[PDB]
Formats: sequence, C-alpha cells, structure tokens
Amino acid sequence: MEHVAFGSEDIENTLAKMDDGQLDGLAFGAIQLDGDGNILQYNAAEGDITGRDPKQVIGKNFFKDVAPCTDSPEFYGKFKEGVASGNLNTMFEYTFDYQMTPTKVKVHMKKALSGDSYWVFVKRV
Ligand SMILES: *C(=O)/C=C/c1ccc(O)cc1
Repeated sequence: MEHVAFGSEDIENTLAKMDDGQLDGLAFGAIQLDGDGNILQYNAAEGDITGRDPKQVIGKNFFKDVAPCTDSPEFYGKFKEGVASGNLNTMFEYTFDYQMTPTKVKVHMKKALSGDSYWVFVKRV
C-alpha cells in the first residue's frame, strides 16, 4: 500500500511524487482531471469501485462521456467554479449510477499542486 489517508490536509503535496503505478497503491479512488474535465490519471482503486478499466478512460471527458450522472450543479457545477476561481477544496457524498449498480461514495475534489489539474478522490460509504 501507499499510506496516505483520504482527506489529508496536504494530500496534493504527497500525490505530486506518484507515477501511475504508485497511484494504484492508494486505499481510495483517485482521478486527475485537466481544467476541461478530461481524465489524465485514473487509479486501480477507482476502477474497483466503478467497473471502468483505467487505461480505457484516460483521455475521455469525465463529465461528458464517462460520468454523465455528475453533470449537475452538485458535482460538475462545483468543479467548474473551482477551475474558474483557481481554488477548489470540497467534500460531499454522491451516488454513482450510470451503467452500474447505484453506489454511494464520499468525494473529495481538490486542486493539484500543479497548475491546471484537479483531483477527484473517492471512497465508499
Ligand atoms: C455517474 O455517471 C458516475 C459515473 C462514474 C463515476 C466515477 C467513475 O470513476 C466512473 C464513472
């Protein structure tokens, strides 16, 4: 395992050192998005939660293509305000229900330490 707790205050500094292989050792799902919502990184734990194959969703748009259930003011709306503002740090519960059994999760969205990238972290509840 990589030992990093979900919700940790300095998580963006810790994850700045990991490559795709290290990200697969986290105890929670991790997605890195660009400012348009395209998927740059997608770890093994996220694929275990949602059924998606990580290598197949990299490059797709999360809000348009992969996760239309998140295209709502409650999820995408928060993301886009964060990108526009250049700051984002929010945690909320959500249900993922597209082409899968409805699954309740906790989501943490946080701006990355690098400029135009954003993390989405997911764990079951
Ligand atoms: C709603 O459409 C949610 C879909 C979804 C969430 C998270 C993922 O990693 C993949 C699909």
